[PDB]
Amino acid sequence: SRYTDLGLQPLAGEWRHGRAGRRLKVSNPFDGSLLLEIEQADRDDLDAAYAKAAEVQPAWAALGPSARAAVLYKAVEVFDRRHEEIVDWIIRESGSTRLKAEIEWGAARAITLESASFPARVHGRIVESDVPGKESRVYRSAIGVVGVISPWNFPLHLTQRSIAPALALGNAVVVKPASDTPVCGGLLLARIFEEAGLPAGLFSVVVGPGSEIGDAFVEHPVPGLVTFTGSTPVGRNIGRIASGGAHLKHVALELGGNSPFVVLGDADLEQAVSAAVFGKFLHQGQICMAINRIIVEDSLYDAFAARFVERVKGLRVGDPQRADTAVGPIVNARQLEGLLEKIRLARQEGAKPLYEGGVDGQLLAPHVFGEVTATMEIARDEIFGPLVGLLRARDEAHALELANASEYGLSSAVFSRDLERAVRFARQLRAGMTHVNDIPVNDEANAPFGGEKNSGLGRFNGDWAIEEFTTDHWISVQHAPRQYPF
Amino acid sequence: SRYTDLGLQPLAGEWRHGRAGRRLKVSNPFDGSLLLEIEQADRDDLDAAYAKAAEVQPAWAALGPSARAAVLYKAVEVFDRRHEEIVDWIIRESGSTRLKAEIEWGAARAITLESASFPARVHGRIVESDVPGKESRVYRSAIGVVGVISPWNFPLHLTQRSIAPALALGNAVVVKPASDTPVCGGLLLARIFEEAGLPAGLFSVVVGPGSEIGDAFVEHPVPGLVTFTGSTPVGRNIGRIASGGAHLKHVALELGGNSPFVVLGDADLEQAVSAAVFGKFLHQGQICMAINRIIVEDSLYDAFAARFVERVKGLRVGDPQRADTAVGPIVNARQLEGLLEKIRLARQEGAKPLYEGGVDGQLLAPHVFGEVTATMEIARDEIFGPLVGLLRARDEAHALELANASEYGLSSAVFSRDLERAVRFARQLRAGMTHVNDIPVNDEANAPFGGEKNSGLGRFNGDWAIEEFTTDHWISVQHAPRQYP
Ligand SMILES: NC(=O)c1ccc[n+]([C@@H]2O[C@H](COP(=O)([O-])OP(=O)(O)OC[C@H]3O[C@@H](n4cnc5c(N)ncnc54)[C@H](OP(=O)(O)O)[C@@H]3O)[C@@H](O)[C@H]2O)c1
Ligand SMILES: NC(=O)c1ccc[n+]([C@@H]2O[C@H](COP(=O)([O-])OP(=O)(O)OC[C@H]3O[C@@H](n4cnc5c(N)ncnc54)[C@H](OP(=O)(O)O)[C@@H]3O)[C@@H](O)[C@H]2O)c1
Repeated sequence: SRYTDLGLQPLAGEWRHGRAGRRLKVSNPFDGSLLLEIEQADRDDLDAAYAKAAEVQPAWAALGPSARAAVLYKAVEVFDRRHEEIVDWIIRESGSTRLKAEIEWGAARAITLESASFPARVHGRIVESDVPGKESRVYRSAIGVVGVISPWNFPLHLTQRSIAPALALGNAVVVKPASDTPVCGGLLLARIFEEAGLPAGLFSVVVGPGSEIGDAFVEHPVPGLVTFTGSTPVGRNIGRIASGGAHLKHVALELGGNSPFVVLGDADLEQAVSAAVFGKFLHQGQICMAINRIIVEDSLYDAFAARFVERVKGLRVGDPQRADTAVGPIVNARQLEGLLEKIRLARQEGAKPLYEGGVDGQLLAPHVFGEVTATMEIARDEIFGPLVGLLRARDEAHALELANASEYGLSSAVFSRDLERAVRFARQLRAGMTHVNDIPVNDEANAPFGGEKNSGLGRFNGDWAIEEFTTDHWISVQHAPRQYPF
Repeated sequence: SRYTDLGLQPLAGEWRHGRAGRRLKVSNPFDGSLLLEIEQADRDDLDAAYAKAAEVQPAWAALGPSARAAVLYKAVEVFDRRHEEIVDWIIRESGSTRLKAEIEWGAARAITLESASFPARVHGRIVESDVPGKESRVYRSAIGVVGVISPWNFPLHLTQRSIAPALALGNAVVVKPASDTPVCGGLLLARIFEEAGLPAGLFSVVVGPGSEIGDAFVEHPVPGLVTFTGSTPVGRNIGRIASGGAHLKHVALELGGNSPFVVLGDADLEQAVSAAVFGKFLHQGQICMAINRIIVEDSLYDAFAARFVERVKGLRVGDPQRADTAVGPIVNARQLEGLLEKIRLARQEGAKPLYEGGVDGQLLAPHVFGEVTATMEIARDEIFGPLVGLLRARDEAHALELANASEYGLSSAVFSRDLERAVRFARQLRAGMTHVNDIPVNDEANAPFGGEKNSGLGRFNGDWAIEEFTTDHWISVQHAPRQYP
């Protein structure tokens, strides 16, 4: 029995329509078929969602660790039971290929399972003090209410990466998902957590335009933390509100980044090309960790830029429901326009085209470019699409200066048969994550996930998640009269 | 022999005059006498300090932990050798009581000593991976260049609390001190670290008007991290630039907090009143931790008030250089004017005046108001002064609502003889730190230090300092080829 009545949004403990009087139509990117229609959430709905989350969170925190962990374990069972249902929703709503939808399902399933162990793992500290009679204590407790903003690209995994740890550690959450993917934005995650036995009021979804309710979501005096994943222009506005607005709160910001792919002269050129193809065209380039630009040492550029285009030509563009589809449709119209503008600017700027696939409706084929410079737009800005530019490098020093020439280092990759040469290069990269002899699209559950420069505030996953979604309360207890100088 | 030529600032590896063309006069708040004159730094000076710091930092980080720790240990020796000179500087520049200046010297010494252990403690992680043939490495490294903005109230301690951990962990630091206290704002510390053997260009001090160069200081692309301790309006502007600016960097914020001091009915009255007097009137009230609200259960309220007022009358407002003096001059006239307005506003609000002390030049005697309510400005806003309001609570539950009814919660105190009830109450407090049967003003090098709500972003000291001033880099190495679908 598949979930029905998806349009109703969990709001302050009950499933009801929003009161904005405005409707959001959720459509399939591939064919345009309407999937459902949602009565959008109000500013009063948001205040109610937060207030109820505050009211029922202490009861959730007061539950013992096994009780909260049981909900997370039960959530894993549902993930298995509704596996095709979950994957099919990812495909139809976000326009993900079937094979990406399976990868996203497994990533979200893994962080849920990983989060289940967190109630047993978190602990406080007992500290020795010089003051006679003074005992110093630190309690580790849940923040309270976590507001979570979710992007369209990987809407399920990226929402679940915040709320699954946050809920396990005794927080309550309010999710504001992307308007293009409100269902895989935690509307379904809310349904899954309800099935898992999550008490009502701890998980609320507010569906509305981030340009209209977003400021109120981050400004709100209730949430102690706001996590975000998306664009740098919006992440900047979110940070400026949360760190400069009326009510201050922490922020975890994962801005998009500009993953460089560095192929040094002594690289295994087959491995490099295969990694470059998969690490670019998984999800049609719509990944924050997708490689943005490929930088090959000159003594190997032509070999790479030739085997690269060979294999790019062999990627099947088409219907995402098929397991053999590599490239599916682009998520919406404006995003497709922005990538066609980028292709036109790459010609305007002199980049030699090596392959122009077509554009068939919402299906945009790969568009490879070579002889690219660091100042070209296709190299400097983040492309959430099947666009790639190839950059020629002389010395490895030039590979390193080219790779660091981006303002946001999130992830990166460097290829060389000499592992020590590759690690020293990777230590020189101003990015939070580098993968040697592998793709930059990686996210293991015990591994720190976050950015540096203009793409990152904070770290997720594992012990980094336990620290992110809790707070430390220093409590000193004086067991004897302290003598004061006046 | 004592430090001379203290107006020269360390910019880009050289001690030189600022290029701004405006001269800054540093004057004793108590008498108005001039300590020294500084040629202020312009934006070109700021660019040079950041650029040199980024240039010399990798060689500093490349050095072993013992070498960097050795500089921290030698700096502790300078702290002991120049102890009286440091305390004298704090008294004259900042208007501090000698007793507070000794406290600040001790706290700054401890942070410097504690940081010396940090280079040995930093470590990376090796993590198991499901992907076959893949080894996952997490490298902990220095951030790079750290920008530090220091307030005037505890300039030497609050600068060193960021400076000493960052330097020990391999970072380079650029410090913008409060214009009222540039010498104890890091000019003194830069001399101390130079004497300790810190290489040139690793530590720069930029002295300029906050309205003139402050935005450029936070805006700059070089610093990986910016730390601020000070007022909430300025912290909001710093947070708005760093989180929202063209170049994005982490910010650690310490913003002034209305700190609740709660006296429950069973509390030992002598201890509470003594803690309230010392907690409030240490350094004339100009502490982030200092009490802003005293909340007492109604049963004990009237008894607490009389003891507090009677004790406050005892405190001597006087020349800060004397050991016996408890209340000293307000740091500057602009600070004094606002406190006088807050006093007058509190009468307009309808608070009963329990004690009204004189104002004589910069010295402002204690002012105590009673029957305060939460909506009043004296309770609502933090006051960096010898001003306190007393609030009446019907029961323990009402006291909890009063204590938590604050936009910002840095520190708190709860007094009750029953420790379980006090700790239970303490957990409910919306603060980073709570002290049970003790003053709210407490800083411990091992203990975490920071604020909640509109009072703080980030934590300081101990393992928190190690996390704050280092960045983790996840590097995964493929030893066997991995298949791609
Ligand atoms: N993971 C990543 O790094 C990542 C992810 C997605 C996109 N991007 C980049 O961003 C671009 C796409 O931009 P976009 O138009 O889709 O927006 P976006 O920044 O991708 O939006 C992400 C989320 O933020 C919301 N949002 C938008 N304005 C907001 C505001 N003022 N306050 C709060 N939330 C707000 C959106 O909700 P509404 O839809 O209701 O506004 C959405 O749920 C692409 O160029 C791509 O490269 C990066
Ligand atoms: N300052 C505090 O620690 C504090 C704490 C609690 C309450 N208050 C309240 O706030 C008032 C006093 O505040 P204040 O203005 O004297 O202290 P402040 O300016 O907040 O001092 C903090 C530091 O920030 C600098 N600064 C100012 N504008 C800046 C900017 N745009 N960017 C970067 N740095 C900037 C200041 O340098 P300059 O000195 O060169 O301007 C100073 O070194 C009083 O009403 C008091 O009750 C203050």
